[PDB]
Amino acid sequence: TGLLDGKRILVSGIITDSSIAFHIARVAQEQGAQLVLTGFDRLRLIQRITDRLPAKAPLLELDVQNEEHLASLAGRVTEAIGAGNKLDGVVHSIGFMPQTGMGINPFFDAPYADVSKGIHISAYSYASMAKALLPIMNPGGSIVGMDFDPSRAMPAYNWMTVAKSALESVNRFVAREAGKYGVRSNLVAAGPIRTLAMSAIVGGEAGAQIQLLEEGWDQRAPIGWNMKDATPVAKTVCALLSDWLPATTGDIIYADGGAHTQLL
Ligand SMILES: [C][C]S(=O)(=O)N1[N][C]C2=[C][C]=C(OC3=C(/[C]=N/[O])[C]=C(C(F)(F)F)[C]=[C]3)[C]=C2[B]1([O])[O]
Repeated sequence: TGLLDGKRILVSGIITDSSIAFHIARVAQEQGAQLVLTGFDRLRLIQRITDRLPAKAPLLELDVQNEEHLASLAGRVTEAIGAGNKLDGVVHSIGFMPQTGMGINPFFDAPYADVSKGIHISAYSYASMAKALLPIMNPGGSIVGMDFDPSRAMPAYNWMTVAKSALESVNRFVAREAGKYGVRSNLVAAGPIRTLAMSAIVGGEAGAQIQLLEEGWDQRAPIGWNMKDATPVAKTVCALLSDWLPATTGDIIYADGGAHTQLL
């Protein structure tokens, strides 16, 4: 018997096999969840990444900036899940920020056009997705998004930090809307993870300062932190997807090795 036995969950944000969403999807399927996966612009290549998952899963096209995609998403999911069946979970693992708003680039030199695009994708889309999917969610359901603790400023992450701050605020309002359906809405604030996205930033002064953040994180974390292992994060997301945190919503769960509770 698995944690998510007989639950229908939509997982978005799977770009590579190193994406956090892939490990969330992997662990979810290991725990008995029936999945619906979304992607964009490389569905042939994405499906082949998806094929490495334990179980087969339908793949739907979703650009969270496309209003037509969002307006038809709910229906397209139903034609895949089956009529009379609803979703029990939605995982939002989508974030983006142009180079000008991250890395070694001066914080002031990021034009708003780039920042607005990042915030649309990283923060506003969380509400867009909730708006589209809540009608086809069962009571007791769970919406989960991804987060990186933005309560304090930091190097390199720059404007992505701001987009995460907005996301945290958006989540609290999504929770108000989700409550009417009996649905919870939460974020998982993870410690630093070596996704291909972040791995690129490290290589592409800033990269050294990222290493300083990574090193300091593991030391600070009372139980340690492995940036190469996304599994503890994925299990945390699955925990929120289950029925074992049923009184938690509009909230943030920190899967960071306990680093945010330690100063030094
Ligand atoms: C899920 C996709 S996402 O786009 O929306 N996203 N959300 C959560 C999230 C959580 C942790 C992350 O890892 C880091 C690292 C990693 N170092 O190895 C370094 C820094 C810093 F501050 F040093 F630059 C920040 C986050 C990345 C992401 B994220 O921005 O990819």
